[PDB]
Amino acid sequence: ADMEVIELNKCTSGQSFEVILKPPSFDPSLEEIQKKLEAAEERRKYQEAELLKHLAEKREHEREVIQKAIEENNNFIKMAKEKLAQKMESNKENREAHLAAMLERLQEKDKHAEEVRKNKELKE
Amino acid sequence: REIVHIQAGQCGNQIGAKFWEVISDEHGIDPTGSYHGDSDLQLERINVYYNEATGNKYVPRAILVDLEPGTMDSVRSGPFGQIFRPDNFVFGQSGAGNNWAKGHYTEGAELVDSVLDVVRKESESCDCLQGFQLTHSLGGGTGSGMGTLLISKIREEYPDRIMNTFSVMPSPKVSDTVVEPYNATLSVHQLVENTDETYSIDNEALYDICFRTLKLTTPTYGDLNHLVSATMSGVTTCLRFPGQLNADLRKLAVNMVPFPRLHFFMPGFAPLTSLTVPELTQQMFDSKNMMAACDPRHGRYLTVAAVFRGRMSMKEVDEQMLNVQNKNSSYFVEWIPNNVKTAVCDIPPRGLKMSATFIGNSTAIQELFKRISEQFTAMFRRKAFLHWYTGEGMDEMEFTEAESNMNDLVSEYQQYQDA
Amino acid sequence: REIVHIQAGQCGNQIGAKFWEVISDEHGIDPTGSYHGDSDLQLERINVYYNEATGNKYVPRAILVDLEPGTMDSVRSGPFGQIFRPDNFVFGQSGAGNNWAKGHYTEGAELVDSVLDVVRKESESCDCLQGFQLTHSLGGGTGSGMGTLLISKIREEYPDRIMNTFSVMPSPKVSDTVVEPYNATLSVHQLVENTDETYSIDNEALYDICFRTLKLTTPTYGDLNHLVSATMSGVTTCLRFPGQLNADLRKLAVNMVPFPRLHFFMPGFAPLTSLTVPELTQQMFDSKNMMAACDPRHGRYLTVAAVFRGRMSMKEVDEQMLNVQNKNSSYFVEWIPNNVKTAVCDIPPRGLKMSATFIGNSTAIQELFKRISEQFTAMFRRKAFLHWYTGEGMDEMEFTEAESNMNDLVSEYQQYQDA
Amino acid sequence: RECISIHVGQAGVQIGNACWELYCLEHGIQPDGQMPDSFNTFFSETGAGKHVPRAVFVDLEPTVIDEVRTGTYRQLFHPEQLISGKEDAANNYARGHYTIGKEIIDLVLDRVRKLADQCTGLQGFLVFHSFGGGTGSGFTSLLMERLSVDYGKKSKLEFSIYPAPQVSTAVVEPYNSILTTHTTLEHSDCAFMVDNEAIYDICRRNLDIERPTYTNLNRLMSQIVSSITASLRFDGALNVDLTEFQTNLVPYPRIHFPLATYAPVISAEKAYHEQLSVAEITNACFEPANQMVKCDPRHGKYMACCLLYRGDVVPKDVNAAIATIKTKRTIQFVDWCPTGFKVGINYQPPTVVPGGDLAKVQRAVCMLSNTTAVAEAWARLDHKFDLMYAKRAFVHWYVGEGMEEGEFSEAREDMAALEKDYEEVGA
Amino acid sequence: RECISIHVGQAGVQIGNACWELYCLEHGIQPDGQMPDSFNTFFSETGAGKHVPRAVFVDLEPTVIDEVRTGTYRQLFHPEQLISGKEDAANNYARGHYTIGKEIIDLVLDRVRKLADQCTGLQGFLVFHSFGGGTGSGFTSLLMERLSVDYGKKSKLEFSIYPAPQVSTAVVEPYNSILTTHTTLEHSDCAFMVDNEAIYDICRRNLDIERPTYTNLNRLMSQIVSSITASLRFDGALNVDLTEFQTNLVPYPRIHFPLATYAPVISAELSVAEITNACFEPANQMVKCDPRHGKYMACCLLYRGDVVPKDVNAAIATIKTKRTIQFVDWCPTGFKVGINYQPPTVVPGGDLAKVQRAVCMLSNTTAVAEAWARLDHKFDLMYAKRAFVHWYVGEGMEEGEFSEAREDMAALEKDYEEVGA
Ligand SMILES: CC[C@@H](C)[C@@H]([C@H](CC(=O)N1CCC[C@H]1[C@H](OC)[C@H](C)C(=O)NCCc1ccccc1)OC)N(C)C(=O)[C@@H](NC(=O)[C@H](C(C)C)N(C)C)C(C)C
Ligand SMILES: Nc1nc2c(ncn2[C@@H]2O[C@H](COP(=O)(O)OP(=O)(O)OP(=O)(O)O)[C@@H](O)[C@H]2O)c(=O)[nH]1
Ligand SMILES: Nc1nc2c(ncn2[C@@H]2O[C@H](COP(=O)(O)OP(=O)(O)OP(=O)(O)O)[C@@H](O)[C@H]2O)c(=O)[nH]1
Ligand SMILES: COc1cc2c(c(OC)c1OC)-c1ccc(OC)c(=O)cc1[C@@H](NC(C)=O)CC2
Ligand SMILES: COc1cc2c(c(OC)c1OC)-c1ccc(OC)c(=O)cc1[C@@H](NC(C)=O)CC2
Ligand SMILES: Nc1nc2c(ncn2[C@@H]2O[C@H](COP(=O)(O)OP(=O)(O)O)[C@@H](O)[C@H]2O)c(=O)[nH]1
Ligand SMILES: Nc1nc2c(ncn2[C@@H]2O[C@H](COP(=O)(O)OP(=O)(O)O)[C@@H](O)[C@H]2O)c(=O)[nH]1
Ligand SMILES: [Mg+2]
Ligand SMILES: [Mg+2]
Repeated sequence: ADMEVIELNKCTSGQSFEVILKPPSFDPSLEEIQKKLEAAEERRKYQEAELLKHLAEKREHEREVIQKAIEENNNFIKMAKEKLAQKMESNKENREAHLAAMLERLQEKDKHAEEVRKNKELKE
Repeated sequence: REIVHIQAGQCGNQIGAKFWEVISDEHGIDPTGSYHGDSDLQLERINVYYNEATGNKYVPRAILVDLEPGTMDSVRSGPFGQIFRPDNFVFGQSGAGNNWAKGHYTEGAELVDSVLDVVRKESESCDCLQGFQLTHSLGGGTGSGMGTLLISKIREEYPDRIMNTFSVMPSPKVSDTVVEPYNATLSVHQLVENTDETYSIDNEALYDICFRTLKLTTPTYGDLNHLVSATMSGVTTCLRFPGQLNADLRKLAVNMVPFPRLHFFMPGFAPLTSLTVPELTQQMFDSKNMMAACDPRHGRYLTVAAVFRGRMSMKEVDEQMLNVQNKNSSYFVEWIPNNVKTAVCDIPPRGLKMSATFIGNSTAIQELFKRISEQFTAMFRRKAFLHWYTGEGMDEMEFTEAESNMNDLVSEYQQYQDA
Repeated sequence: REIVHIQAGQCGNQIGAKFWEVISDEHGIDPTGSYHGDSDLQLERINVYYNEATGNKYVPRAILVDLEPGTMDSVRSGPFGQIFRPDNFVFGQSGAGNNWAKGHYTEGAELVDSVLDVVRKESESCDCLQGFQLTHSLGGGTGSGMGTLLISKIREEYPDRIMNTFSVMPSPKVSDTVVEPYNATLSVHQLVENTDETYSIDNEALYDICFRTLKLTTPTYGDLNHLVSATMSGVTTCLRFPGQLNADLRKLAVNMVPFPRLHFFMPGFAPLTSLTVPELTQQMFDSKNMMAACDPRHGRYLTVAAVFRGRMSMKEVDEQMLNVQNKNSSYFVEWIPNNVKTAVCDIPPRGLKMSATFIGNSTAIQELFKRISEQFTAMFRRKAFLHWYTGEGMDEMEFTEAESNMNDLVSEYQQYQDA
Repeated sequence: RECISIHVGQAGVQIGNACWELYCLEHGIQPDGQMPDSFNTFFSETGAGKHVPRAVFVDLEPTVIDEVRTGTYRQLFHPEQLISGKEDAANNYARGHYTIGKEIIDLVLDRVRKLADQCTGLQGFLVFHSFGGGTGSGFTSLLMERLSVDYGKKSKLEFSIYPAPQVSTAVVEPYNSILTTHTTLEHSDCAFMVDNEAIYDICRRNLDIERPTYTNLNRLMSQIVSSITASLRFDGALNVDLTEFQTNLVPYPRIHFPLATYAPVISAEKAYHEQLSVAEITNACFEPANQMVKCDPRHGKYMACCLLYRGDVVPKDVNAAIATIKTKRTIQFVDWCPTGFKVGINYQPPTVVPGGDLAKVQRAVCMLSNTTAVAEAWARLDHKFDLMYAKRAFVHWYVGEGMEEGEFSEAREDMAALEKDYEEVGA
Repeated sequence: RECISIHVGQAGVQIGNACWELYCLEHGIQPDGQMPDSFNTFFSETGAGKHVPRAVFVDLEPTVIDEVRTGTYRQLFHPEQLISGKEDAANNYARGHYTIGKEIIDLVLDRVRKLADQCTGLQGFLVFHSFGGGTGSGFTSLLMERLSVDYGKKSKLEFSIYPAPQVSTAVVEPYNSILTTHTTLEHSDCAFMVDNEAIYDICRRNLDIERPTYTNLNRLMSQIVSSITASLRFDGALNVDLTEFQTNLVPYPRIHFPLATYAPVISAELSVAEITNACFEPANQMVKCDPRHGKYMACCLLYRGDVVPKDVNAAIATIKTKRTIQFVDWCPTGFKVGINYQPPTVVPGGDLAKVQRAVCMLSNTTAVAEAWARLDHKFDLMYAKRAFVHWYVGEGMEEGEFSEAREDMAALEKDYEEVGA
């Protein structure tokens, strides 16, 4: 269904029309932010200028712990060269005027042995 | 869109030699020569793993790194030994140590540059490089040590790009060496920070897999090495072939990891050794079948991905997958909506007219990590062989930073069993 | 590595003539000539006692010192009289005295130089000279007097090198004087200061050995001299033969003398006169068998050494020795751990297919020294004959210095019977 | 009177690609662009011989756009109108709208400017894009922001592919959808959603194609898209110009989302059966089964209806069809509205792709409806979002590229608002 | 990857002398040095024809070194690599480290410098020396001091003959041992003790040789030494590498002292498992002691010959479950197992027979400080009366050097006990 048809536009190669069937019943854009397009760009150059000089960090700790090693082997060398210079000398000194400590036995029982054949020269 | 590949040391190198011996096969490349394959597809994505060269010829994108000639001269001879650019070889000449410090710091740094210098020329000479993937032992020295570093060095010279690793997390069974716990604990801290996805290949799982189910009595470093090799195959695949998705691998990463904490995937395979499809799923989703020694049970899944291979209709694949998650409802997370994705590819592998491979981001992996953080404090306890690294120029508490970090990780895995 | 040898005076000389007549035999040397022996070893260490000469010929390393022609012309004629280099003879021409002063001071010094000048040429013409050994009477004059000096003179011209003496400590039973006590006491002080090891050969013991066991009626200076001779043999031996130890003789010294006070060894022999091995030990370790008149009993051992001769197995030797110390536990010191060492050599002596000789550093020797420091103060309780030396140009109290030193020594021997 | 298509990102592209293929067949243009009504709506009679689409194509990874300048039609487009961007957006809106969008946006915008520079009174834009997915959500959204500046009035019509579990999505998807929608919304005038799932369900059922290709689905959408734009390529009353769309589909400026049912979809090899009655096609328009966004209006209320018939048809019947739905189905209009039905008849018979899976028909209807139950579809998207976001799910992956924790907030904000407006137009 | 042997003093020398003998037979080099894997670890292919060991020999008295350039192998070595010092050290450490060492130390050090000068990346030293005994304690100690200077990193492995009552010692012995140990210690990376007594005990029992020669004992040690170094001589893809065998053997920087059990010793004229099972054997140890008493911290089996891991692991399994296990408090329970396909070649004249396979068990056990005490107790009670002390104070030593060494000894004796639980 029971129709009534409004006519709107008969045309070369088509038609249109409404078919109202039952009454109804009762009752900017902003160019602005390509600036926030620049906000992201911003907080990623930071995001990364983090992990960067944070990884430039995680190196030259590296370069540090390499050296805190060679730098700790040199400690073991010019610590224990003198465990040897003050031993192979606390030694050749401990003896070299200490075996000659054995010669004050000799130039003694010698300057006495001569000294009492000087007693025999005591029959003149 | 393009990816260069790093292999580092004894395990890292042998793993890859049998990785390239498979993909080179499926594409069809002689030891040196270019193509020979009655298929056609292949060469779509051959791009992604092959910077090609003189004549027709194909040379893989491969950086070979080790700190002792040894295992590298073991590849130049043998498999597709001829294939890699002989200038893509970096020998170490000195010791490895089997000690993480030598690898990451002293005997390591020493080389780094001359591999850094090569990844550069290869990557800086791709055309829209997508990322790096690298293989390595996770305990032990050169691989684990120099690796962790190399990737820590790669980041920075590449922020931007994504980091992919296959890591063989080492076990008490199959190789002793009072130390790995240390090397591993140290590296695990290290991965967690530098990479975007890592694949935990547990040797414990690997050899328990050749035994509890396979009856291979005295397992080679070979077979077992052959297992990873074929798991490497199917984990890539859509990376290297298809016409389905297209897989930025970043597209992977950004989809399989809800939490920045590069979560470590446990892999696993279809028909094992050296096939109905139902029977190919209940195998792939079975715990006796995972490349990481965990029973995904005590531990639910976050995200899962599975890629199937060969002549079979995605009719039963659709509904066999969209099945598993009902005859096991509460073992995939409630709050990540469509977190198990499947992909179909129809060009077969080694033998096999049918094969699934599986990638799971599961908190079951907490189990794998806890146990190494425990061989750890069972030594770092009474400050054990620590002296091998105190002496190398490392600090006492730089172990406590990585036990105190690895424990943090185990804790997130735990926390996430939520509302 | 090389050792020159001194003989001085009546006893010192005859002792050596019968020392050289035995070692020359065991090596196999004619009166003059070189070798004649169906053995082969010998010439390994012949070096050590034989500076060799023109043709093949062997001439002993021998310095011969005496202060009267007498006993020296007694050797040129007789035994292996020819053997010694005729320029190695130093005659004295005047009296000996039988008085220690003449020997160490007046008629002695007189000669010293022309023997000091010879030990030089022979030592300074060895090639890695090791030490000197000298023989002598300990009472009596030339031997004891000039000796003490010669060694007091050798030290100094050689600090360094070690000093070895056989000393015949003289007795009331069988002696040609009343004075010896003086000469000996004066010399014993003198040894204690200058030498590194001395062998106390008590004549009391020697003749008591030809009597209490041997029934040898009227003993010549011949036999009894023959005993020392063969005891000299086995005391060296490892010095002059083997393939066991090697014996620096300083190696000896530094091992047999805990205390700087050149402790004097008492010797002793195996089969006596002119053999099961058990019966060879309990003989060697029996007091009736020691060349020094002491009963090692009142007096424990510090260190002991025994060298065995002839083909017999070190099976029973090992355990016979490591026996004696159990059937006699408390008579070897508690605090010097392995203080009895044995050496095996398998080339026989005079007759004898079996022979042990024994060297003991025992405080039993205190007994031997006390008794002479008692003949002494039984005479220096009198300025008795003192006037023979007062007159020679010596002081009264230079006797008291050596009584007062000989008593000090007897006191250490005593003190050491400790915790 | 001049009309520019923009297709952005994988979906956008492929959907387009294969429906300019149908426009050409319809207007009888050979692939090389030559041919032996007016349809100038969509092509420029450039130089002598050739025809060129009034289109741009933008993807951030070659591949898709690439195989366009690969597969015959190679010729159709001018070198410059396909833009392609080296690096993928990786399935995330952050990248599209901000990080990688920024790069190519200024070039794109210049090339659309170019096709318009040469239009004496351009009237609009037909933006074609995916709902989830990297560049489809992001670039679009960036695009539509900018276009709203350079071309204030000029209508923007979006065709959107609302995604579904089984024509493959991806976890993060729901984020992206919710995300763009919010931005895009206050910029886009009218928007035809297309449930992938609905489409896929039509094939599985009506065509027997067991596991459908993209290309399989895409054809269907091709048909539907034509059957909309049809109006403004041939000229003959109703949606003659783009303005006429608002007038007829949106009562309420909140960009509303019309639902397209489509006439007979019947697999060739059926071709030669008895063609169906004017009435029967109509009667399948009022059909859950035949919808194009999974939902239903025995549940929701209408506020704008509109039938688009193609072929030889006569009003007299179109009517006595409409007649026995009024007394055969669920009438169902909103408290304060007529019970509309602007009917569009176009005499031109429905042409279809020879290779294809569907058969030549005789007449086909097209029912565009604005119904409130389309917010069934807004909820199923929201719920996903809400419960993922309930644990920051993947959020970081965006916070990374430069986004705000609170952009995610202040979009789902908007989403809950619309979800009410829709329910808030119910009596 | 290049590896220098130093043998010092009677023992050092004789031990070595008769295990380069074994190396040669193993690598099939004829005495004159000529011959018709890599083994370059230990030889330099010098000139065309000859091979020359990578070794120095130092004694302070000829004799021993002398009968080297006397007895075929006359040829092996270059004239200059055997150093010899005219005057003995007389069994006392003062001499070796100070008095007579001083003299020859500087020449020695130059000649090792010469064999390393010719090595593109030398990696270490195998120092061979006696525990007691003049030049063995003393010169070694001096050597190792200096070497630590000239070659900081480069490993020093010492092989030590801990001495015993009946393969003859000498009173003062104990002093010398305690003495060098202390100095040597903070310079030496890892040290393999060899109880002479143990060795001697193996012969008397397993070989029947009633009263064994030096050369008798020495063969045994030769075998044991080989089976260690075996590793870095040739290859065999299955293991090898001492480098990182040590890794386990020394947990704790105090130079630790591994204990060498050896496989089958059976007189000329057995299952994979059986040989193993005699490694866990008091009877078959190589320092008199026992680990039913002490605790393990590092274990390590060195198989030689035709062996299969199949066989090796199933013998390892049931070693953990019917025997005394013994792994301390805080270790993996390890077992670094190394197989070297190359079969165990033995000396033709010698007393042992050709085998087929031979194990070698290296263990770091706490009960090895049983051996540190038996040495200390001797020292303590001698010194308790200055014993012989003077003989050293003479050559130039200090009353307090003797103190400040026994000091150290009592500390280590505790560390070992202090890795208790
Ligand atoms: C855990 C290692 C394991 C896989 C093998 C062994 C080692 C090996 O590498 N092999 C076997 C022969 C050659 C080689 C491989 O065969 C295919 C192959 C050549 C390879 O891929 N090699 C790696 C490259 C390399 C070459 C040269 C030097 C170094 C490395 O593989 C069989 N092996 C000896 C063991 O497992 C051994 N393990 C054990 O004894 C136990 C374990 C298992 C409980 N210890 C840890 C105590 C044995 C006894 C079972
Ligand atoms: N109907 C249909 N849906 C598609 C098509 N391609 C992608 N989609 C859907 O749109 C979503 C993915 O969006 P895409 O356009 O692929 O992503 P993009 O970033 O826009 O494109 P890429 O840069 O290539 O990643 C998923 O829900 C898919 O189901 C297509 O060709 N046809
Ligand atoms: N196993 C073994 N032990 C020996 C050998 N030679 C000596 N010894 C032991 O080592 C200690 C003696 O050390 P030596 O090497 O002889 O003394 P040295 O100073 O180094 O050498 P010399 O200068 O000849 O005295 C004693 O414990 C002996 O048991 C040997 O050839 N084999
Ligand atoms: C090698 O290339 C792959 C790349 C990706 C995925 C994947 O797993 C099937 C791959 O294979 C290993 C992938 C993953 C995971 C998801 O999480 C469940 C997802 O939603 C979605 C996907 C993939 N997308 C689709 C539509 O299936 C995109 C990323
Ligand atoms: C002639 O050469 C000799 C040289 C020495 C010793 C010895 O007595 C058996 C000699 O024979 C007389 C010697 C001595 C004594 C010891 O004190 C018990 C010792 O331990 C050790 C020894 C000898 N060494 C050994 C290992 O028996 C070395 C010094
Ligand atoms: N599955 C696998 N694991 C290996 C292989 N080689 C070593 N590993 C494991 O990784 C650890 C040591 O790795 P390694 O490669 O020697 O370290 P590298 O010296 O850095 O190359 C061992 O404990 C093994 O568990 C390999 O062939 N395959
Ligand atoms: N056993 C031994 N003792 C002797 C010999 N000649 C002398 N004596 C002892 O030494 C003391 C005197 O020695 P003598 O050689 O005459 O002194 P000299 O004048 O210096 O040579 C005597 O009391 C004897 O006890 C000797 O031929 N053999
Ligand atoms: Mg995208
Ligand atoms: Mg010595």
